[PDB]
Amino acid sequence: TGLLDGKRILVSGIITDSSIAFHIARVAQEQGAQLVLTGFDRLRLIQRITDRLPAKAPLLELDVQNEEHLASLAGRVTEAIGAGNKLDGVVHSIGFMPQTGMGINPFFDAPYADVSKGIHISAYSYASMAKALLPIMNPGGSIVGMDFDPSRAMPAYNWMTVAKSALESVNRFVAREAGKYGVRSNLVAAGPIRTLAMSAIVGGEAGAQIQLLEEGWDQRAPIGWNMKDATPVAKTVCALLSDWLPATTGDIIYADGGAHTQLL
Ligand SMILES: [C][C]S(=O)(=O)N1[N][C]C2=[C][C]=C(OC3=C(/[C]=N/[O])[C]=C(C(F)(F)F)[C]=[C]3)[C]=C2[B]1([O])[O]
Repeated sequence: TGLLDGKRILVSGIITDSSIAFHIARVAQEQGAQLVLTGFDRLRLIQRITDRLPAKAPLLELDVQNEEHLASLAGRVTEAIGAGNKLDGVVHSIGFMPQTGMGINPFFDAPYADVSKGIHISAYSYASMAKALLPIMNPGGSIVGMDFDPSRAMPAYNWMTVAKSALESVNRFVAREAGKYGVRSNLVAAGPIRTLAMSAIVGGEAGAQIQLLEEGWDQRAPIGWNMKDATPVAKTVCALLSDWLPATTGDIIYADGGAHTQLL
């Protein structure tokens, strides 16, 4: 018997096999969840990444900036899940920020056009997705998004930090809307993870300062932190997807090795 036995969950944000969403999807399927996966612009290549998952899963096209995609998403999911069946979970693992708003680039030199695009994708889309999917969610359901603790400023992450701050605020309002359906809405604030996205930033002064953040994180974390292992994060997301945190919503769960509770 698995944690998510007989639950229908939509997982978005799977770009590579190193994406956090892939490990969330992997662990979810290991725990008995029936999945619906979304992607964009490389569905042939994405499906082949998806094929490495334990179980087969339908793949739907979703650009969270496309209003037509969002307006038809709910229906397209139903034609895949089956009529009379609803979703029990939605995982939002989508974030983006142009180079000008991250890395070694001066914080002031990021034009708003780039920042607005990042915030649309990283923060506003969380509400867009909730708006589209809540009608086809069962009571007791769970919406989960991804987060990186933005309560304090930091190097390199720059404007992505701001987009995460907005996301945290958006989540609290999504929770108000989700409550009417009996649905919870939460974020998982993870410690630093070596996704291909972040791995690129490290290589592409800033990269050294990222290493300083990574090193300091593991030391600070009372139980340690492995940036190469996304599994503890994925299990945390699955925990929120289950029925074992049923009184938690509009909230943030920190899967960071306990680093945010330690100063030094
Ligand atoms: C899920 C996709 S996402 O786009 O929306 N996203 N959300 C959560 C999230 C959580 C942790 C992350 O890892 C880091 C690292 C990693 N170092 O190895 C370094 C820094 C810093 F501050 F040093 F630059 C920040 C986050 C990345 C992401 B994220 O921005 O990819």
